[PDB]
Amino acid sequence: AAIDECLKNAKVPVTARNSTEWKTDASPFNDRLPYTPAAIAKPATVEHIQAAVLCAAEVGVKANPKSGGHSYASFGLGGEDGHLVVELDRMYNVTLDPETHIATVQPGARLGHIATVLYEEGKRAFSHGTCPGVGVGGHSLHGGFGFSSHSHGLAVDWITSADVVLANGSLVTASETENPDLFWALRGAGSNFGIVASFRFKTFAAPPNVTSYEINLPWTNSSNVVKGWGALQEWLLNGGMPEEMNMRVLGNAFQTQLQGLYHGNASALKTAIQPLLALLDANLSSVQEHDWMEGFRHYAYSGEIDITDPGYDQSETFYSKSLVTSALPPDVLERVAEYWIETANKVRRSWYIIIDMYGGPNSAVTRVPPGAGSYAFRDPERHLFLYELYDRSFGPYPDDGFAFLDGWVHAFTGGLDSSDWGMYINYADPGLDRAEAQEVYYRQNLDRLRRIKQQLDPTELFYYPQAVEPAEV
Ligand SMILES: *Cc1cc2c(nc3c(=O)[nH]c(=O)nc-3n2C[C@H](O)[C@H](O)[C@H](O)COP(=O)(O)OP(=O)(O)OC[C@H]2O[C@@H](n3cnc4c(N)ncnc43)[C@H](O)[C@@H]2O)c(*)c1C
Ligand SMILES: *[C@@H]1O[C@H](CO)[C@@H](O[C@@H]2O[C@H](CO)[C@@H](O)[C@H](O)[C@H]2NC(C)=O)[C@H](O)[C@H]1NC(C)=O
Ligand SMILES: *[C@@H]1O[C@H](CO)[C@@H](O[C@@H]2O[C@H](CO)[C@@H](O)[C@H](O)[C@H]2NC(C)=O)[C@H](O)[C@H]1NC(C)=O
Ligand SMILES: O[C@@H]1[C@@H](O)[C@H](O[C@@H]2CO[C@@H](O)[C@H](O)[C@H]2O)OC[C@H]1O
Ligand SMILES: O[C@@H]1[C@@H](O)[C@H](O[C@@H]2CO[C@@H](O)[C@H](O)[C@H]2O)OC[C@H]1O
Ligand SMILES: O[C@@H]1[C@@H](O)[C@H](O[C@@H]2CO[C@@H](O)[C@H](O)[C@H]2O)OC[C@H]1O
Ligand SMILES: O[C@@H]1[C@@H](O)[C@H](O[C@@H]2CO[C@@H](O)[C@H](O)[C@H]2O)OC[C@H]1O
Ligand SMILES: *[C@@H]1O[C@H](CO)[C@@H](O)[C@H](O)[C@H]1NC(C)=O
Ligand SMILES: *[C@@H]1O[C@H](CO)[C@@H](O)[C@H](O)[C@H]1NC(C)=O
Ligand SMILES: *[C@@H]1O[C@H](CO)[C@@H](O)[C@H](O)[C@H]1NC(C)=O
Repeated sequence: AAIDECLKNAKVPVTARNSTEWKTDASPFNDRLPYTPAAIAKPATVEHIQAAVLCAAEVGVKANPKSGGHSYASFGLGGEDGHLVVELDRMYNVTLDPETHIATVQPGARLGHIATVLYEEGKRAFSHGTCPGVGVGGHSLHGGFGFSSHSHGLAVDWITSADVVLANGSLVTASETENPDLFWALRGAGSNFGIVASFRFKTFAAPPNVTSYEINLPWTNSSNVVKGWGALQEWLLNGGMPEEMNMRVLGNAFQTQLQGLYHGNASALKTAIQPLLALLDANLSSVQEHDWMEGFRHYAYSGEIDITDPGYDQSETFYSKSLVTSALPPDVLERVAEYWIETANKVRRSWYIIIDMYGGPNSAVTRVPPGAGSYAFRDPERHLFLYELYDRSFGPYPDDGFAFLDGWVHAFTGGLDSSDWGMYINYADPGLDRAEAQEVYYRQNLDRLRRIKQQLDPTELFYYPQAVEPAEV
């Protein structure tokens, strides 16, 4: 087709439809949501990215970058058939400057590869998610929360500059001192404004020891969930969680526990966690001290860490939702608990819920000021918890299945004003319509996002079904 001929004349490397690599390059992370691209460009340099983008514009097709391919809605594939996919995973180099400790990171580098290189070359790190296969591109441009985030913030907070290919093929560098509107827009909503062709990340010195630990929670009936969560949120909101502690609740039908990573040794952790243990009447278990990389591996849930192979093919079949909330009133705690116990525990599919200890007085995430970036959830009281709800099938996903997580999310949102909750596009939920998605993902920052969108991509070349809409002028 025309897109194929344009890419060829422009000397852009591609994955041919009839090749062996098509299957790998086109395949989603979420097997529930395959899409068939118009074509797959396979850039080795920013020049190829520019030329691919220009081809999409000249020919009249939409284009989307795919970095790690982990979008829960397959938005890296375009979220529908027939987009040019700019597959970035042949571009994964990570360079660490010994002087400034700034990392130059190509946009197809996956988190495990990044973590490995930064640690091996200078014992450095930045704050990012668990999950070695996740691409830096989607992850860092929309937030990025992991077991260093209470201590050090979101992945997006470590970006110091980015080189961007715009919808008309122009190159720009965005930073605090250059294209500041674009830099603001990238840092929360970056899928909408161009293809980032190179990132520069600041780093921190990796702690020599981290300590993983667990606290089992007796959340086997509704009253125990309510009292336990009510205590936990009061503890967090009143500054109980020290900077060095990073923690979440992981629940499934068969066990509920706090899981943590403490940036320090085991004796220091025991001292730091004692107040919470006394409040919950609970005990520590599985206390394990690690070096920095073993700490990462511990929560990776993956055999491979330093992943760079273009053959990468990890995939699951699922539906997922997210939330960001304040502390929850007990009426909401009761509804959420009843749903958990009476409904979720009886669902005959693998599911889990993660409640990250996200905000409160000591969180680095919510110390970032309200105007710093488009990422919407920075209030240390109002943005207290971040949630992942995940519903996974081993066969085909049942078409009536969506009601399960939908009902659970309703148990929260029915009792919270829209100023006290949002959603998180790193757990992209294609059940939301486009208007709803923009509002819940970006909240108070949507209007300015829409204005920048009209300025930078008025034709919506980077369209996907939950993309920011350009403002009308
Ligand atoms: C599969 C998976 C996802 C995880 C895991 N663990 C996480 C964690 O511990 N914390 C988190 O905050 N998130 C976790 N996630 C979710 C991922 O963070 C999100 O799913 C990321 O958005 C995935 O990023 P990536 O792998 O790059 O996904 P893509 O599908 O390629 O892209 C998503 C989105 O971003 C746009 N995009 C990619 N690359 C670019 C560039 N270079 N420029 C602009 N826009 C870009 C895509 O077009 C698409 O819209 C653990 C697991 C197992
Ligand atoms: C990423 O880094 C490596 C260097 O480690 C680059 O490797 C060079 O690749 C070119 C061909 O592209 C060869 O001529 C050189 O011999 C390679 N050098 C080494 C040391 O192997 C690679 O090109 C870079 N990749 C990207 C996508 O930029
Ligand atoms: C490519 O798009 C960019 C961004 O929209 C254009 O740059 C803008 O041009 C307008 C009009 O001249 C200026 O007022 C803006 O300040 C520019 N923005 C930036 C970020 O520099 C650019 O003109 C476009 N190029 C072409 C050929 O269409
Ligand atoms: O087997 C499950 C893991 O696959 C799951 O992995 C989670 C993926 O989403 C990320 O945001 C989480 O950090 C990560 O733990 O963890 C739970 C486990 O049951
Ligand atoms: O910051 C808050 C602390 O003040 C609180 O500490 C407890 C206060 O009550 C006393 O009985 C206990 O000795 C002490 O641990 O813990 C919660 C935290 O958010
Ligand atoms: O394409 C999928 C949609 O069909 C799905 O829509 C949901 C179906 O079940 C209804 O009860 C829900 O209200 C509705 O949102 O959402 C997921 C998407 O991938
Ligand atoms: O005005 C914009 C429309 O042009 C855009 O239409 C999309 C174009 O790509 C097609 O594959 C989609 O199906 C179609 O919806 O929709 C968004 C709107 O802002
Ligand atoms: C603490 O860190 C060092 C390297 O920083 C590591 O080799 C050692 O095994 C760690 N200690 C424990 C108890 O795991
Ligand atoms: C919930 O379970 C606990 C045991 O952990 C029990 O003491 C309590 O009475 C139970 N409450 C109800 C209402 O079933
Ligand atoms: C644990 O950490 C503290 C500082 O937080 C340090 O003084 C102490 O020596 C450490 N313990 C061990 C066994 O290294």
